[PDB]
Amino acid sequence: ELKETPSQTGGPYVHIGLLPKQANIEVFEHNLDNNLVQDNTQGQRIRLEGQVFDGLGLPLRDVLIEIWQADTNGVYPSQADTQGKQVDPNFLGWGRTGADFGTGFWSFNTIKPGAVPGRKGSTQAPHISLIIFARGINIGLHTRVYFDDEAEANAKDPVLNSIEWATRRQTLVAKREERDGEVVYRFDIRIQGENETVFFDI
Amino acid sequence: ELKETPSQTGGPYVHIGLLPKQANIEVFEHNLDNNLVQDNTQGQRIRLEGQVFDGLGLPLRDVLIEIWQADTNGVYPSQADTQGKQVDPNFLGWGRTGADFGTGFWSFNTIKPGAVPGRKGSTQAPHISLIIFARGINIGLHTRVYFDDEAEANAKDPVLNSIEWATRRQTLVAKREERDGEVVYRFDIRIQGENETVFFDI
Amino acid sequence: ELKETPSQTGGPYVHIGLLPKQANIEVFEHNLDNNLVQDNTQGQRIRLEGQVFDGLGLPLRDVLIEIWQADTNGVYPSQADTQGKQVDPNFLGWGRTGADFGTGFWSFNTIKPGAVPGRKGSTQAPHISLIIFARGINIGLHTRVYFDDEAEANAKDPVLNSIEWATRRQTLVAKREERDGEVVYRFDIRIQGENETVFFDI
Amino acid sequence: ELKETPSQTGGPYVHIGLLPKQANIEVFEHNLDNNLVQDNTQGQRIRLEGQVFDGLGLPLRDVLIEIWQADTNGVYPSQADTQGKQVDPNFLGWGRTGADFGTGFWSFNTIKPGAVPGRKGSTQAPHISLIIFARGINIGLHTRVYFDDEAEANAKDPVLNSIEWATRRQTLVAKREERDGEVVYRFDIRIQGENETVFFDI
Amino acid sequence: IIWGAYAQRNTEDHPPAYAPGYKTSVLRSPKNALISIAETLSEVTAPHFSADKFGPKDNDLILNYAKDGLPIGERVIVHGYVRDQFGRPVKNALVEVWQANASGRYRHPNDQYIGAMDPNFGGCGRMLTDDNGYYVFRTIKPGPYPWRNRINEWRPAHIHFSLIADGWAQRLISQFYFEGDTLIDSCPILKTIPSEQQRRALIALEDKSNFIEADSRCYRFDITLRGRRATYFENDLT
Amino acid sequence: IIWGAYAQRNTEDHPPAYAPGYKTSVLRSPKNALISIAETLSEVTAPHFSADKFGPKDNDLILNYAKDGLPIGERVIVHGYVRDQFGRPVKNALVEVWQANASGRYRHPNDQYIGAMDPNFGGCGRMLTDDNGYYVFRTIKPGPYPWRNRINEWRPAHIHFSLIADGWAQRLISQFYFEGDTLIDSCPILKTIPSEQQRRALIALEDKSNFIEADSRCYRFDITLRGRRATYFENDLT
Amino acid sequence: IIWGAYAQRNTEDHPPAYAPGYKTSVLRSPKNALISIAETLSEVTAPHFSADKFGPKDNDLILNYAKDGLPIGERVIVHGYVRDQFGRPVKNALVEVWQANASGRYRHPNDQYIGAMDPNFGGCGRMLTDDNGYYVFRTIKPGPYPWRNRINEWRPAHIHFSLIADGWAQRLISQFYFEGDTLIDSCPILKTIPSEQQRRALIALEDKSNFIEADSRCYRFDITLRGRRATYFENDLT
Amino acid sequence: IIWGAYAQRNTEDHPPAYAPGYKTSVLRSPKNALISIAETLSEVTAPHFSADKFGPKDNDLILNYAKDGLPIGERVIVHGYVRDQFGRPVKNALVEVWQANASGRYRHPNDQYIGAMDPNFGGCGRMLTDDNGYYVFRTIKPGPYPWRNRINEWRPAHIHFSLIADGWAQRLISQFYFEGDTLIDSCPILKTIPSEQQRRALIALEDKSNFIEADSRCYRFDITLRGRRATYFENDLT
Ligand SMILES: [Fe+3]
Ligand SMILES: [Fe+3]
Ligand SMILES: [Fe+3]
Ligand SMILES: [Fe+3]
Repeated sequence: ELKETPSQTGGPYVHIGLLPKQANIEVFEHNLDNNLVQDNTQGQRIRLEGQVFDGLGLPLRDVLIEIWQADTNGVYPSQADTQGKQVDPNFLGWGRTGADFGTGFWSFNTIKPGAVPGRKGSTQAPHISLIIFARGINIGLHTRVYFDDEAEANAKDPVLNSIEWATRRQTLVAKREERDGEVVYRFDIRIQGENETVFFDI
Repeated sequence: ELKETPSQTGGPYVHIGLLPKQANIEVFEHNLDNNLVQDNTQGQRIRLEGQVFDGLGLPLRDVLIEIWQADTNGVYPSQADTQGKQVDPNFLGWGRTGADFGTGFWSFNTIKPGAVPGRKGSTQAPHISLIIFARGINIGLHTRVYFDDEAEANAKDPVLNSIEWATRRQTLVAKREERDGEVVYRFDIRIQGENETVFFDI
Repeated sequence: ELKETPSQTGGPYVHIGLLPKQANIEVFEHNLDNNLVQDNTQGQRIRLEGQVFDGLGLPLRDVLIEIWQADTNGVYPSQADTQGKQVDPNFLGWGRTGADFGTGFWSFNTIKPGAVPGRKGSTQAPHISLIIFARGINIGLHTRVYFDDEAEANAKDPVLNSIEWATRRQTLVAKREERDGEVVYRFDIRIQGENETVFFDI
Repeated sequence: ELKETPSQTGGPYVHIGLLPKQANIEVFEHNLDNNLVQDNTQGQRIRLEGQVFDGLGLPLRDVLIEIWQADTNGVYPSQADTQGKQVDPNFLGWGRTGADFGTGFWSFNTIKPGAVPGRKGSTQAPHISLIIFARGINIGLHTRVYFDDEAEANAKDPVLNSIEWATRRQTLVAKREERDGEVVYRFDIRIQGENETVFFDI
Repeated sequence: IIWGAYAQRNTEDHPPAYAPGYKTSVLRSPKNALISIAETLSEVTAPHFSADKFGPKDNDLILNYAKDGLPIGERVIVHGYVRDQFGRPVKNALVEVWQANASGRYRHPNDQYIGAMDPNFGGCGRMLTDDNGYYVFRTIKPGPYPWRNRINEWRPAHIHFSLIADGWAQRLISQFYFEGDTLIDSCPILKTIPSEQQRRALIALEDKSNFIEADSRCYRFDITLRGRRATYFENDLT
Repeated sequence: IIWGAYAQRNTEDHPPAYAPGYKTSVLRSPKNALISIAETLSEVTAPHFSADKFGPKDNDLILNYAKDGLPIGERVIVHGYVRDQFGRPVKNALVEVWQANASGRYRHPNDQYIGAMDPNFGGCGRMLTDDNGYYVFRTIKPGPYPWRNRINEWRPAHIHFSLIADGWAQRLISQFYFEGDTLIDSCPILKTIPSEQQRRALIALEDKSNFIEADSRCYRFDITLRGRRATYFENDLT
Repeated sequence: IIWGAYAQRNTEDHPPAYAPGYKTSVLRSPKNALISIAETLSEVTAPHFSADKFGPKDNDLILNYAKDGLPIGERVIVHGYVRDQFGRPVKNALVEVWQANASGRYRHPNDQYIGAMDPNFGGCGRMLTDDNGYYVFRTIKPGPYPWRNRINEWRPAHIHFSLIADGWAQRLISQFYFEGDTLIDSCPILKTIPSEQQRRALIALEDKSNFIEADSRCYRFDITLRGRRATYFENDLT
Repeated sequence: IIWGAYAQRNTEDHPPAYAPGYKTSVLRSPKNALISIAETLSEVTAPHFSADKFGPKDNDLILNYAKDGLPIGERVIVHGYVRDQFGRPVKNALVEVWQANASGRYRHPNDQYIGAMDPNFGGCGRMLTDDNGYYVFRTIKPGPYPWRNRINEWRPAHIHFSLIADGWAQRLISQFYFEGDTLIDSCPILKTIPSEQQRRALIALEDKSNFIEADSRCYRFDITLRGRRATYFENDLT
């Protein structure tokens, strides 16, 4: 048996390799980005946005974020999904973005995911899996984003209920807003300190 | 010379072995508990109660607490007490309790201890020695409970005066209340954080 | 190159795993046993029976025996048989039995095997290969059973003729009897001592 | 923990030290011998006699034998006997003898022992514990002598029944004879070979 | 002989309070250093428990909760000596133990592991050491216990124990393990102890000569408590 | 490829028949040397068993005999590969196993040990290796078993196994043990094997990465059978 | 084959979050312990990227940004295999890399080092592993990079890399170094990894036989991701 | 304290019965294995001998047979302790010894060696151990003894000894040798013991500080007998 290759920080220039357009580098014809909605993608369009804060309460302006989620019917566009259901064919389920260098705001255009089966016949509440990389972070930090308008489903979610400190569950719930008829969920991440966001070992 | 056996946490099921009735196990005819008052015990009856909080401000619902104290005349019911005075014969001086699984409240029924000699001719203020064991605590945490109505004696206590940060001395003073004519001292313990309770290496 | 896994005794409870019905254990729907004759099996039906004796002349009442043999035309029901002839399709060629716990008698219901090719164009006399496992036996003991009514074939058998002590060849010849019109061959095995049965390293 | 001192043979001159009179040496006023009957000893007087044979069937003429047994009521004259019953006060329970240098016959004058409790509420049949030392024997050989007129008790004896080869149990049964009105039990010991006497690891 | 104070606890011989690999310790460990005090009568005294109130099976975990039959599992005797750091026997100390059953299942309301419960096993016992500091109890060897620290964490088989002896300063709760268990090298709880020699002090040793034929195996485990110094000059305790 | 005979069994890699420290072997061992023969079709063939006749729980000792509940004891998975001495996989070989329960008690009429019987455990299983020579079964870890060789003899925890593979010459019955068991060094049965390296070949290894969280531990144990040589010149087998 | 969960990440094989010698980690590390969860479909799935959308020079850092001429610096090929912890190849995984130029200068708005920029070098590439888990890219060896941790801190020459493979749980970003660089022993970032053997797992090895005469040198670097266990009994994932 | 059975004899710590290099053992060794039994009162009891019946010179081999003068040879005192395997003293055990004279000649009818007989030496003694398990006797150091095993076999100087102690199971006869004798390494009788450490346990050590000036040398030799276990649960002996 082999040991996993050890993690190292992404460093402050993580955008050269993962978002070259943000570093002003045009080498690729096709670039990966933060827009998961294609014209024929099914589902409710939402914008997910927020900032990431350090232990002094200041935003990280060099953080890189990725999300992974299921389609509108709760099916992942992955060969490892075993549900036997057809996935939306116009959905990658993944995106990557970087915080703005001046403000620290980050955003994704995506679709609100459908509920996905949990272990042993349970049902998970709708959620997006998110990972954060940046200078100072030695291993990507994993968290999940749930939605405040899915109160009933959240109350029954296996993962949220497995956090024994009930007060910390709320750090994983994004707040629904409606800017111009666009549905926006605000999700701020606090890496350290008061109201520190829950991070998982997955 | 030998080294002391190293400590290990009591773990979350510490009640199976130390308070089997709280775990619903009836193996012993005589059980140890939190009532130190026998019918003929001398002294003022008091109830000592409180909660233990973790670093998030949440109560520990799996903590086990024990107390050790002198009788009403400040004599310990121990062969190692060298005062040459007779101890109350109907007093064990020790008790054990567990926090309630749902609320975290713990309590003891005991007697208010008399003052005990300190080192080098000094006099200690009335106090109860307390130890805390629980999941997450690697070595039992020792503290003492003094009483707020013993202002004069506390001001002169050798141990309280040996804490150089004066502001922390107050964490060891229980507050006297009178519920139904019963005298109750409330003593909350904060293991970590703001207003953290003083713990001793004895 | 690897070394063969070393042998260890089967121990006295070898029936739990190899003949669970003899140990009174019903876990399997289909069980392996000592009857090699199916309704359509071709050939002369015979019963092979006997006892196994230790060095004091006492029967082993905890011995497990297996046999391996060819069909009536001398073809093994094995993919490794290279004769190019069709084997009887209703014949496993193998069976397992245990001695009776009280008497030590063991038995198999089978068919008298046809002659099988020997090395270098020779012909072996009809025989059944037998192995014995038991408490006290560190490695399964291999032997062969020939038949006393096949005098001519035995006289020419390559394996019997390779035993240089001629007197020991007779220990491998079973005696034909006729109980009720049933043909029975009696084969007693003497593990140690006078008239010790020949055992092979195969 | 320490290991037992390893055994070594007694050698051919074992009588110099254990039966000096047999070697013609008068150094001790009081000598140990083969007569366990004192004038007031209680019980039926018997003579136990026999020979010890080697693997060629020849008697050992240099063997030393000792016996250890209970009194007539089955109580050992030992502080380790826990029966709470009074032992015959005129009984040592032990004796030592050597085979005759010319013939190999050995003998003891003793009393027929009463039955002794076995483990877990059982009852042992009357028996004498015997040990043999000699040139060629690296560790004293332990055996027991039972009596043929105690058929019923022998049938129920825990130790005899623990010998799984039933045929060997008879090697431990002495034969009662009546020479001149004297009761004699003949017990021959065969160290090796056919009808080898059972020896125990006690 | 006039007794003085217990020798100082050697903090390097014990786990620290904050041990990040044992996750639950992160929020249950003081941020401030412990305040060391000079001992008084409060610290050098302790309660006395009477032998008369102990039941006959209090130290027999195989029978003290058996109802319809015997518990299932490996029959073992555990024995040893309790002494102080200067090698003196600790007499009449109260020793309490608790453990899981043969499946690694605890009889506790908060334990949901799938390993089977044993209706004839309780899992707790107690006893007083004798005048030589000797103790002996019998039990069923506990099975290893999976738990959530990292997701696939497994405790080696272990028995929890607690001692209340002569001085309150000697109060101690710990756990002991069984010689040869391969999980001992992976346990984050055992790894909170900083030194290898102290981790080995918690391993009970197979005691072959004390096995009882066709009945029970035996493990030997000695415990060392803090010890008192004697005073020959000024007596400042009082 | 034309196959020739199996390579000779290396007698120095196996216990001898007469092994005085294992008492029962004294009267059950031949006085004469074994007679070695050159192999024929009889020795190079073996039966075939069909996958269709195996039940769904034949390799699950935890459930194949459970009636009212689950057996008590340590939940473990055992897996590994069966290969021949030249490293080739042994496909579709019949592997049968049997063992005691968690108390060290066998469900056998002749076992009177006092360790408790488990009404939900049978103790036998079987399976066929796959095309890669892989096998997997699940069971309860057996407890050590006292027996009468010397009066206080104790077997280390062990599982008995048997293989019927491609050639009758490969027929083998043995036993495997569990990494770290201290009784392994004292066992007279394991000591009949003359070499230390062969004694180690019977020890199943803890396989931590394959443990199933909050469920079962896992041990890895590979088995090597005799292997056939290929023929490139005269074919004398027939 | 029915797949179960990925094996647990071994936290002792990775740097801790809080590593004071790497200053930026002090305010960007959680105070709370990570909460371990049992895996679901969310953790065992991951996206698929199509080979059709990759350009012909995406893995050729020497030419993918060259305008007027070739970049200045040492021409090197880097190749290797990506496998999971059980040794199975990781097929079609997305591998992205980025690095400084030959001067140790990054083409990034926030890099003000005085080492010269190279107008013909971009510093990023990507590729998909093949069916054997093999990847190959060509680039200019990066120069060491001074940075402000302590005032005179210098990173050894290194290439940053990222993998998105079969399961989200395998997601990994790290950096690899070049055999023999003396700065490797002084780097505070490499020193966040606790064990020497894991620090060595990030060093690419000179592969002399694969150098291309009068053209390019070659380094070999293999990567190991977490691996999935197979399920043979209950399937609880769903 | 309730005593249980003696611990099992460790057969590997003793010579086997059949030891071909000691020729006489070939026809005087059982072919069958010994049958081990569980102990009863018969095995745990033993006789008591009274101190009153011992003469004043029973432990003085120099004077107990002297008639006209003192025996010729080396004056030596031998002393030591008899304990059980758990280190407890063996009180009032009967210790008997016998040996050859200074010429290596035994006063026995069957000894025809040419070494001279000593009219003032007998060669046997006895004593009871005291409450500390101590014994002391004085004698003439015996000379080595040629004998017919192979034609030129020679025993190292040795003293034969026998113990009857508390339990019949402790019954033991052995021989001890003298530090430095070169014949110890060649003796087939000493070589029946399988382990080197056990062969050394029979060598008496020169005890220089206990030599008596202008009179006698001194050797120290301790003996270990089997020991009893204590019972704390069921008492099955009866
Ligand atoms: Fe960099
Ligand atoms: Fe525990
Ligand atoms: Fe077995
Ligand atoms: Fe001698």
